[PDB]
Amino acid sequence: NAMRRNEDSWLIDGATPLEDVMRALNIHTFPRDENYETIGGFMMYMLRKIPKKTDFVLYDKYKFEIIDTENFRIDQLMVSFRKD
Amino acid sequence: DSWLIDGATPLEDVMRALNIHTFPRDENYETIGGFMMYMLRKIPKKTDFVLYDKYKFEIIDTENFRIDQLMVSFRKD
Ligand SMILES: [Ca+2]
Ligand SMILES: [Mg+2]
Repeated sequence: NAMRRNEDSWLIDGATPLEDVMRALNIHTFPRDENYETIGGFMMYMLRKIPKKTDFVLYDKYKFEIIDTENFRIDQLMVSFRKD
Repeated sequence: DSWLIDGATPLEDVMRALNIHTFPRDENYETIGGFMMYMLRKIPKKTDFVLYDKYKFEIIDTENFRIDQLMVSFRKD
């Protein structure tokens, strides 16, 4: 991708519990089945395809972007407000 | 506050975006990742950082022997 506009964002560990992230972002509508315990797990589901850096999921008010993968998981992601 | 940038971003582009008018160069094409590796001297590891002008440049990821992602923030020293 080209250099991104600097807007408010958070850098988050892919292993952060899903519920913890939803709570902190004030998301009240999300999967409650617990099949994907972590934020990166849920992102991988939503992507369907094999994850790679720069891939992103639009969910609620937000864009969740993979910063890096390691050990076949989303290691770090960035969250910002979505712009669509 | 803090800005996430790709290590492969041309050096001159990042410098100008940050309003840094005085910066190190040689005769080779340079990237922000490249400049940081020059300033670090040591082999790059996540969390390693470079202080230059008003800013801290922190390694967020290394991938393929280069600094892949970095975070820019204001320095505090
Ligand atoms: Ca969080
Ligand atoms: Mg890496």
